Amino acid sequence: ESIGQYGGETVKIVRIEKARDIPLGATVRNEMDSVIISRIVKGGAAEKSGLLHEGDEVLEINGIEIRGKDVNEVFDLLSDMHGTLTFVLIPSQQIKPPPAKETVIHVKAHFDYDPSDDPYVPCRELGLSFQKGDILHVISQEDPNWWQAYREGDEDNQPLAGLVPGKEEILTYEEMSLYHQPANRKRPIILIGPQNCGQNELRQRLMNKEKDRFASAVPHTTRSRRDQEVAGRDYHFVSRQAFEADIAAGKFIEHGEFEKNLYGTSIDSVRQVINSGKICLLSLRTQSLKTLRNSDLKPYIIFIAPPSQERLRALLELREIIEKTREMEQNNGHYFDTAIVNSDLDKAYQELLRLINKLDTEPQWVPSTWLR
Amino acid sequence: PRLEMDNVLKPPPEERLI
Repeated sequence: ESIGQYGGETVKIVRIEKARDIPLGATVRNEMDSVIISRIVKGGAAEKSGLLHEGDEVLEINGIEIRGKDVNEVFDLLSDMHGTLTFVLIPSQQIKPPPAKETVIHVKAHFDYDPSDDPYVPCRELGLSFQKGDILHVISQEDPNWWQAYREGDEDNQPLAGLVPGKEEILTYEEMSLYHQPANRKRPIILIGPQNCGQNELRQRLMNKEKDRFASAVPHTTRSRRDQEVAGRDYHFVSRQAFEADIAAGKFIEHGEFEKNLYGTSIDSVRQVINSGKICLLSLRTQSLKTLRNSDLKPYIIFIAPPSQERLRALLELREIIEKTREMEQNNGHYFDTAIVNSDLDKAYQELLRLINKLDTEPQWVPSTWLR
Repeated sequence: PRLEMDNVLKPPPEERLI
């Protein structure tokens, strides 16, 4: 059922049955004041009905104003609800492919995972623990970084799937080959690591102190272009549908949402900068390294890290140090080429520059697959 | 610098099960 609105858009009314103390199997995140259906979990009523979609904004549920609520309030609320739930939604503008037959993939884990030790887990309640040798039934890989799975030997009636890390096949030894950086085709320098470790600062210090060499990939946005902005260099200003289409078409390295608009750095954006003879400078979330490495961009990833816990206390609010060091225990993937321990910006910058400069004269080891 | 692009670098909103 759909209802047109005077000022806003057309809303969507769906009805899903809810059992007392039994979750629907859908997760919600806050984007500004809005409540957004962010994920549909397999095995719940929400999934079976096929009435809720990722990206659907929840305006009302059974006469209750949902918009404006913290997701913690929405969580407490629906936990105390049952019976027929009438949803009033602003239907998702995302583009999911036509329904494929549920394809299960059975894997064996060669690593231990405890979601309570994971800072990155999107919905902690859904975290699924497993040990080396456990067999996982991966029901959904729609989210490359978070697979929905059941663990074989899970004695409790689940009934919902769990979330597990979507790691690529990391071998014990990965075959490597030397790659010389061409004179006119610089490798994109890409920075990763915790937030407040001066990463954004080191970028701008490079972009400014050596303006002639470095450049930035022109990102895309759904935000309407402003007065003193140019449609070429500031952003590629596109409609939301175009952005959503590009997302589905795997055209984005990384994309996020800011103030009810989408922003993202396209693969072509970087490939264009490479072709200019300039060094593309780009900060990414560790999560987005998967999409990045799978393209022929030949990136050089530098990990930017804070010092030890004790040395962090010397330089120093309290909730920040806990967050950094927690992210540092998870750096074991080691997709990066080199790490920089930022204690002093000036000391970190010179080391950063020295690393970037060295690419001109000295060849580097890349996965052999990049050259073949 | 682009103010918006520095924001999207921050960790995504936490989810919660309904």
